[PDB]
Amino acid sequence: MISDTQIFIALILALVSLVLAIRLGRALYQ
Amino acid sequence: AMSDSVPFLKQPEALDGSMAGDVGFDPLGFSSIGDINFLREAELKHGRIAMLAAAGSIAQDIFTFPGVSKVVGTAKMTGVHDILVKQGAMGQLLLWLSFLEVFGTIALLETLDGKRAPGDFKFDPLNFSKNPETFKRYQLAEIKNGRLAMMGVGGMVHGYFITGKGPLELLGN
Amino acid sequence: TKFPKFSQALAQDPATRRIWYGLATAHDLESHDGMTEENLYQKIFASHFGHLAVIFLWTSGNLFHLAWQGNFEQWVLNPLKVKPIAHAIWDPHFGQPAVKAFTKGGVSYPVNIATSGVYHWWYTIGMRSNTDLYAGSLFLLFLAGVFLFAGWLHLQPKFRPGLSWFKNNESRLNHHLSGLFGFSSLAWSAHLIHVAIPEARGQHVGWDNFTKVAPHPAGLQPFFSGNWGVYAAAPDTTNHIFGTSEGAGTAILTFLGGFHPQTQALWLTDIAHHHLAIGVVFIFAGHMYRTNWGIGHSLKEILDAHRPPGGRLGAGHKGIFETLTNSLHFQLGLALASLGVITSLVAQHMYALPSYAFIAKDYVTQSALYTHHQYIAGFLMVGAFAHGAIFFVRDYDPEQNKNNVLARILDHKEAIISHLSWVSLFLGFHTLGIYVHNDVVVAFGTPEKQILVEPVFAQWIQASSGKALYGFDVFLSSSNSVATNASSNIWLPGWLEAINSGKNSLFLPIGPGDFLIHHAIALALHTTTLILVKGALDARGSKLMPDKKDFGYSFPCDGPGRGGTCDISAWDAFYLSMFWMLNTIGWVTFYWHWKHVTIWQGNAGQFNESSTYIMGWLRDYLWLNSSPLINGYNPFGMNSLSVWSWMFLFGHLIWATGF
Amino acid sequence: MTAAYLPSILVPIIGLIFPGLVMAFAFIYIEQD
Amino acid sequence: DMSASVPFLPRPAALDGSMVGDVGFDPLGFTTKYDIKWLREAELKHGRVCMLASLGCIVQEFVHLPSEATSNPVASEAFFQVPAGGLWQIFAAIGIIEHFSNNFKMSGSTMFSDGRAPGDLSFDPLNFGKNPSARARYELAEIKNGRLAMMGFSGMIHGCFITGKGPLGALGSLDWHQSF
Amino acid sequence: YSPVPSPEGTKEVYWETKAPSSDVLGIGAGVSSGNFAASSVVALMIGGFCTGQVIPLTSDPNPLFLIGSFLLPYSWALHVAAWIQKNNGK
Amino acid sequence: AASITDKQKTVLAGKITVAANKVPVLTAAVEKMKSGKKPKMDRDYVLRFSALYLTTLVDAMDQYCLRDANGAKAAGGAGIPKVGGFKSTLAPSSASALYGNVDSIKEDMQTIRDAAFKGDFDGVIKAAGDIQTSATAFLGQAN
Amino acid sequence: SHSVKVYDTCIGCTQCVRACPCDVLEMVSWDGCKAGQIASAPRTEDCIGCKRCETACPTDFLSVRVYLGGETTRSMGLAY
Ligand code: CLA
Ligand code: CLA
Ligand code: CLA
Ligand code: CLA
Ligand code: CLA
Ligand SMILES: CC1=C(C#C/C(C)=C/C=C/C(C)=C/C=C/C=C(C)/C=C/C=C(\C)C#CC2=C(C)C[C@@H](O)CC2(C)C)C(C)(C)C[C@H](O)C1
Ligand SMILES: CC1=CCCC(C)(C)[C@H]1/C=C/C(C)=C/C=C/C(C)=C/C=C/C=C(C)/C=C/C=C(C)/C=C/C1=C(C)CCCC1(C)C
Ligand SMILES: CCCCCCCCCCCCO[C@H]1O[C@H](CO)[C@@H](O[C@H]2O[C@H](CO)[C@@H](O)[C@H](O)[C@H]2O)[C@H](O)[C@H]1O
Repeated sequence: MISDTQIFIALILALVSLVLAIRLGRALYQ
Repeated sequence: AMSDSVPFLKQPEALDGSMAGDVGFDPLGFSSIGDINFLREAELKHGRIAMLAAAGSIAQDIFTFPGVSKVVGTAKMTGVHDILVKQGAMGQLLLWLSFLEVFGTIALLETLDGKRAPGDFKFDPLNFSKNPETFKRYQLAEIKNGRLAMMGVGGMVHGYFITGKGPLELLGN
Repeated sequence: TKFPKFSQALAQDPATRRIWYGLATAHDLESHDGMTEENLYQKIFASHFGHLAVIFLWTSGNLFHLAWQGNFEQWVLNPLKVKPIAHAIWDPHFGQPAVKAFTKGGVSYPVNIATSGVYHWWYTIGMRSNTDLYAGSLFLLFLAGVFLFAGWLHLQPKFRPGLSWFKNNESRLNHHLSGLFGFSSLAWSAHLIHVAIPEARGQHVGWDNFTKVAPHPAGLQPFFSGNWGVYAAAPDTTNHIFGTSEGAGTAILTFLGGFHPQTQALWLTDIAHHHLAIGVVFIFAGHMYRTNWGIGHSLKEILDAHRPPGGRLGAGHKGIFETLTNSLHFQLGLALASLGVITSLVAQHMYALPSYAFIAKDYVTQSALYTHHQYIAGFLMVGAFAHGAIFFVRDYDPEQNKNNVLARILDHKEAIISHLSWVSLFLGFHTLGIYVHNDVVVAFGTPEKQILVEPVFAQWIQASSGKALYGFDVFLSSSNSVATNASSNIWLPGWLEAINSGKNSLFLPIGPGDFLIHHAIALALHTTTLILVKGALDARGSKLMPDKKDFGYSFPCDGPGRGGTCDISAWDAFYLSMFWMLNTIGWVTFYWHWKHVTIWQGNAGQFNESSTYIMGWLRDYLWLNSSPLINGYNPFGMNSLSVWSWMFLFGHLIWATGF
Repeated sequence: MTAAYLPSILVPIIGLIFPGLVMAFAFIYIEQD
Repeated sequence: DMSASVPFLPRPAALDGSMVGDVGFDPLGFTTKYDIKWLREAELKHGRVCMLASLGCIVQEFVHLPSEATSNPVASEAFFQVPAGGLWQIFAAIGIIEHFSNNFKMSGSTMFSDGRAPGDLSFDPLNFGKNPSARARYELAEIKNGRLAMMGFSGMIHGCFITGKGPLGALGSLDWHQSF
Repeated sequence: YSPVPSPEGTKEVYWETKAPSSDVLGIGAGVSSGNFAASSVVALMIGGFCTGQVIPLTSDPNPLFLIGSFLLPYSWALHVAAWIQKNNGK
Repeated sequence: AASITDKQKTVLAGKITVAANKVPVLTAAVEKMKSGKKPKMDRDYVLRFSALYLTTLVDAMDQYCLRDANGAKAAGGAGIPKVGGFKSTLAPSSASALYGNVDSIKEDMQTIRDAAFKGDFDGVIKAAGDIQTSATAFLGQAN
Repeated sequence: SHSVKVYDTCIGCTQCVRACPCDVLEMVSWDGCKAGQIASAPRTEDCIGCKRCETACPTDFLSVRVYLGGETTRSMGLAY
């Protein structure tokens, strides 16, 4: 099954996607 | 203005006579469809590949390279192709000719813009086009031998299909 | 107040209307203050990147929540007995009996049982463990991040594309047809041949071994040899147990037709050859337009040249090229219409010809999938007509469209709307009359006097596909037909076995109730089309308001003068057609669910006898099947249906609040 | 469930702290001049 | 007019002969799409890494540091035999060298503002470069040896994959007699 | 609004006469109507023959007849081009 | 200080351990099938359990034996995994001494398959226990 | 504010000015109609948008036209 470390890795990837989404939202907002 | 080769037919509009071997032979009107430079580049490529193929069929009847006789046995002409597809000769040659034909694709793209003569790769290492009349004579000879080799390769391979012998094995009996 | 920074008029509003209208016009970029065409297209490009990232994140979330809290590894072993888990429940408002009643699926915590069918799809395409599910979720997170970065990058200076790039029709058509449609389908065929079919045959193929595990024992030698039919030899036996090597074949590309006898789904080799053929056809389609090398077609020349010389279409399609390229609303209407047609097609063809193993036995999943994609279809079609109306208001230039097909639509709009009105009244008068006639005559104890029309046209179509039920003996149901002899060596045995076995939803038997409900569906489609077409064609003006285009696509009214002008805008026609769209998808899904529920119960005669009058629908479908739903919680206890029992009432509440 | 603490940690945060901070900051943003 | 390396193709317009190693060989036209300075910096970095790599494969086939982890003559198997921590230290040292020698400008547009000549990292501790006539010949020899070592390392690593014998071992074990 | 781009060489082919101009035939703009009509007849015959050879389709169809079957829908466009060239004075 | 080959060995050992711990689920399932009011063998359940878990166990053991015999050329020193072309420069995976349990478990899988077609519950139970013992022997021998 | 336009089809009947509850319209001198007067809207900042003027207009399709625009305290009719 899935371990704690794998969930943490997925959370880190989601945080990277959050930062990129914030940057795209700021760029679209001019 | 009637065509010289076919006298009862009108001269083709896209054939000027400026090209080597132009006798005005186009009854079906193919030069009206394609660019004439593209058609001449295709004709030269088919003819040169057929010249090499005819010379190769004759030479592979004459002699074989060291070790080829165990790989291919007694399976001359097109019969070796499949065998050497199982071996690595055909793939290697296909790769290197594909490289050369990528650069030939760039050359054809430059031909289609009017900035390259058809079949002109400027490959004359041993200078033979030293005079503009020898150039025309060699152009006519190249196109004539290319057409002759096209039909000769057709004859050699289809006679091999019927007999299984080869171009010079057939003449041996 | 500077919340609606895109609208100075909204930002100076002193009331609570400012917040609402700033929320409601935020993505209407064409109406914003100082909007140029180039900035509009660049913002749309980045927004499309963001929506793509949202889709990838949602799919990664489904995969992750399944790999973490699901029972996929248990469900793979016993697919017809184990209930698939969507996600875990952690709700602190639960009491203990609700914790007990939601503890299902063989796990020790409260869960929701998945109805989306992602288990069957992921199992069919070769996923077996939770590890590859988690790896797919990580890959989709990375892909979403990549598309977010691309949306940011393609807004940065020296990367913002010009309007000439955005309006390059030929290059985008060639690349999206050959690569986005064709090569994607070819790559999916590659995934099915290389991964999905071996995992269906009990052989693990992953990234660690896919370069050394050949999809076929002969390798790519039959493909390079031209002996392609070797890939069709030795297909899966009818004794094949899915996911194991027992009874497995070696073929990778077949045209067997019909269903796998155990999974009750289409053969995976048939799906692989299908997606391979679709890829080849689409790559051939994607070399059609001229981009940089002289060969290829010009879209403007094709449009301008196709004017029929009899002059019945006027100037033909002249000016349609610029009108379509310059209008994003024309493009959006075409895209939404085509998407709505194809998601309706998805809904019909996926219940009729399921492709996922064991999903035809998951009745809840089939019902949810059909209902979901049909409601999506109704929404998409309403949107297509709405954005077409917006095109007529905002982007239609009459002087650029002289005697065009669009201009001639506008010139015989009265005939179009009047004939739609006639066909709607025709269908409604006589369909409702037959239903009420049947209701009255059954209520008076004489059901033999009912008007029951046999749907012989569609039954004839079923017989043409090979259904021997009706005895029509034509085309594939005739053993001597040229159509029968033509396909007899390729797909006719499997297709005939699948169509003539009453164990699936392949061309289900139909009677007078089916006749009546399709003519009711025809009524509802024609009436929704009437509202939407009348809204689009009167969007620029009517006799009551000849200057409507000066007022935009959406405005409240033109006041009580001239008799009163309530709901006169084209937006109001969208608003009226939304109710009719809800009504038609309601009728369609009611028909699908009642027919399938009576068939699955082994009681199809209940549908055959009760669907011919409305009281049968009210009593034997709505009232009869409401009993476990309304008993999800009661004064004696509760069970796992209670949430739906809540949501049901929830729906009945908020609908009424809309009133 | 592996990492069973994560629902009890994240569900109250996502359902009460995230909407409260979003509503507060959105209120400040839409009401400021 | 026409490129020197390929006579039948026109000379690329960006390659005017100011850059060393120029025989006008850009048949695919990458200079039209990408900046020439970035391409020359990439060419020199690929060539220098391959020069070190070719020298590395030749010397690691014959002589190694004494341990059983370092003892494999084949370079490809050596990458898997050695401890991974030292490989990570190699990666980190390469990263700090990349960040420092580029002066923390690593983007394509950002490297060439406050611009240094392509391939010049201001590294010349022995200072052979100071004479210009030697400098130009050194430039041409470095570009040609980098290209030749790119070809040589490609052949060496793919031959290590085929044979598993190492470069000189593969050259000595070329078989006149093969069956196919 | 902004100029709508077209591929290079795009001309105006809108027609209201009896037949379109020959430019709508693209690369076949210089082919006479007799050649088009003869090729249409030959394409119909070859396509029908090849199709009739492959109508009882098997799992090993002949590739040559499969290729030749595509000349039957080609012949329709050929006779349309024949009519166009015949009514264009060619 | 561990190489990439040692890391791949530990990953394979973890996979083998996970599948070996998965096997008693099948044991309990077959004991529940036997201890029923109408005892019938779910042949499909046993076949799918085998095709997932015993197959990944055998594959991971085979890869461990390949890394054991060859060493760094089996961890990637010979390049990507290949079928056909060139010549395999690798020793066969049978050359590892640890392959005997790999030979045992496989035949037991066939036993399980036969028992799944025969309805013999105790054959499945005994072969699953033998698979567990051979997995324990492999894991305690490989270290 | 709302925008009020008067088109040259106006016949100068003064009905729209008499119908206006907010004193937005007024009659000015003109030569285009027999009455010698045309409506005008100098005070559209007081326009609530009620369209009583359009209801009063007798010309086939209206000479006075109200286009609802940006809402203010006056145009929303807010006594607060
Ligand atoms: C067929 C026409 C043709 C001709 C006449 C030449 C001629 C030449 N090439 Mg060239 N080349 C060609 C095609 C051709 N090339 C093609 C198709 C490619 C691939 C795109 C290249 C790639 C290439 C590179 C990368 C280089 C040359 C170089 C050279 C020059 C060195 C001489 C030599 O033997 O090197 C030829 C070497 C090759 C690898 C090309 C082999 C291809 C065929 C066999 C051409 C044979 C050339 C011929 C023997 C030389 C004739 C000399 C002539 C002036 C008398 C010479 C001017 C070199 C040079 O001096 O440039 C600064 C160099 O660095 N060429
Ligand atoms: C375009 C450049 C190129 C070319 C022509 C080759 C050619 C070859 N490589 Mg190689 N390789 C390259 C780049 C290239 N490589 C790069 C950039 C890397 C990674 C840094 C590798 C890593 C690599 C490994 C690890 C192995 C090969 C192997 C091989 C041989 C068999 C093909 C194979 O297994 O797929 C190549 C496998 C890859 C992972 C490379 C994919 C990435 C490149 C960019 C694609 C190149 C595909 C190329 C067109 C295939 C040509 C062969 C084809 C005719 C069958 C063949 C001689 C195998 C070999 O020698 O067998 C004994 C082998 O085990 N290569
Ligand atoms: C509805 C479908 C449709 C239609 C009508 C067309 C129509 C056309 N396309 Mg198009 N195309 C399509 C779909 C379609 N295409 C699709 C789906 C794709 C891509 C997957 C393409 C890709 C495509 C490209 C890339 C190109 C075209 C081109 C053309 C034009 C060339 C006309 C031609 O072939 O004359 C040729 C004339 C003849 C074949 C006449 C025959 C000549 C003689 C008479 C032969 C017969 C001799 C004798 C009787 C037979 C015996 C011979 C024997 C002795 C050997 C034509 C307008 C070309 C063009 O001009 O672009 C505008 C072009 O470059 N198309
Ligand atoms: C059950 C509810 C219901 C019914 C029967 C109708 C019926 C109708 N709507 Mg409708 N509509 C409804 C709900 C309903 N709507 C709702 C909720 C909305 C959302 C606001 C709409 C929105 C809507 C729009 C936007 C449009 C319609 C249209 C239509 C008409 C064409 C469709 C049709 O079947 O024609 C057949 C007609 C009928 C079935 C009506 C019943 C006729 C009766 C049975 C005849 C008998 C009369 C009886 C003898 C009188 C005796 C009374 C006396 C004793 C006192 C029709 C009059 C369209 C239209 O006008 O098309 C021309 C149109 O444009 N409707
Ligand atoms: C997803 C969002 C969410 C979550 C996580 C909860 C969680 C909870 N709700 Mg619920 N609730 C929600 C949405 C949510 N609710 C909504 C939308 C409604 C409206 C229908 C309600 C209405 C509701 C009622 C009416 C009641 C609950 C109660 C409860 C508590 C369960 C009983 C218990 O053991 O409390 C034990 C409680 C405690 C030990 C006290 C906890 C105090 C917290 C930790 C202080 C947090 C302060 C604040 C959030 C700081 C941030 C401010 C910032 C956002 C500005 C639990 C804390 C019950 C309760 O006990 O309320 C306290 C209760 O009476 N809820
Ligand atoms: C340009 C380039 C040069 C290069 C060059 C190249 C190498 C030049 C060589 C071109 C060679 C390959 C010419 C080949 C011609 C083939 C002839 C036409 C055909 C015979 C076929 C017919 C008669 C027949 C057949 C027949 C039937 C069918 C079947 C058989 O039973 C009998 C038979 C065989 C009689 C060089 C390097 C020198 C230098 C220069 O600076 C640049
Ligand atoms: C209003 C608005 C203003 C302007 C913009 C706008 C968006 C353009 C417009 C809206 C337009 C609106 C949105 C239009 C929306 C339109 C509808 C949804 C288009 C549906 C078309 C069905 C086609 C013809 C396929 C038919 C199947 C036939 C060919 C099959 C036959 C056969 C097949 C081959 C196979 C076997 C079966 C048989 C039957 C034998
Ligand atoms: C020049 C005019 C004719 C040109 C015809 C070209 C045909 C297409 C060429 C196919 C690509 C090259 O093919 C060449 O390399 C392939 C590399 O995988 C070989 O393929 C071989 O290896 C594959 C990968 O392990 C196996 O799946 C194949 O069974 C095996 O045959 C082909 O046997 C060889 O012929």
